[PDB]
Amino acid sequence: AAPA
Amino acid sequence: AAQTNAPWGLARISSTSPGTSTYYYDESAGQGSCVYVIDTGIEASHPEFEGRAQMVKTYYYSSRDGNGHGTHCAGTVGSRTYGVAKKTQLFGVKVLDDNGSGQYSTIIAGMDFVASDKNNRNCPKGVVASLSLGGGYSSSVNSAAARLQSSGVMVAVAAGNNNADARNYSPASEPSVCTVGASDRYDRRSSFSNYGSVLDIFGPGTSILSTWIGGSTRSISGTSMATPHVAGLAAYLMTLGKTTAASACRYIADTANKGDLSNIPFGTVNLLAYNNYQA
Ligand SMILES: [Ca+2]
Repeated sequence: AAPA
Repeated sequence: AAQTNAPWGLARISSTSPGTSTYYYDESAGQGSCVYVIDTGIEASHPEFEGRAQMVKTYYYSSRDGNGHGTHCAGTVGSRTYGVAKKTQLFGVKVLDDNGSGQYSTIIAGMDFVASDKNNRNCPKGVVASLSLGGGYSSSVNSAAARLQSSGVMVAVAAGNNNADARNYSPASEPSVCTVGASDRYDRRSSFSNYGSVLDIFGPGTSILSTWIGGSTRSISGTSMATPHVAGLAAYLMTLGKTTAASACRYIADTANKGDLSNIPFGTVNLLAYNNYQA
């Protein structure tokens, strides 16, 4: 994942 | 209580209409409840947290947010000035690195962690988890979120900023959780916001003022920003006794402002988080  | 000259998002959430400036809310302010922030960590010493925040777990070399993402989200949850539930407890879970990257096994580990850790916390009014991250579809990630939700925690997840159907992104695509889209000042779907039937509700995600690292503040945009408004809202309603972890997401949609959003494609809900406050 990655941040949103 | 009433917060004058509040950030637009907080105001929006306590109004039936866009364009106001006051944030009306009950003084109880989500006290007695807990919000897990699963991101880049929290800058716990930030004066805005008044000492109500703390890091509980890292998956890296440090427990500090050298990114900002998590600290921003936590603020929207329950910081004095910028948050929904001003008297809640915050716990930081660092699943993402300072570069904002994170492998799926770590995010799954962080979720199981939360489901266990909550048992040794004092959170009488309930527990919430706010997850402003995502990636491509993954069943294991989804299943991790489901487990979390089933364990008795209000799970709220960002829909993503691909301006696509969220069904191809995780954990946004897990139906059991509370997938949150983003909106702007003018009651428009944020242009980057993902959409689709799996969405449960919208919140303010464009140009949101919040806490930042080095005791600062910053405006940024995203479904990450919307997610916390909802988690903060659930925390808030839980302390008031209106709903429970299991049914919070449903409750929030039943009680939402309906039909006000624009740029909402067929098949997506037109539902805007709303606290229904009345003095
Ligand atoms: Ca759902």
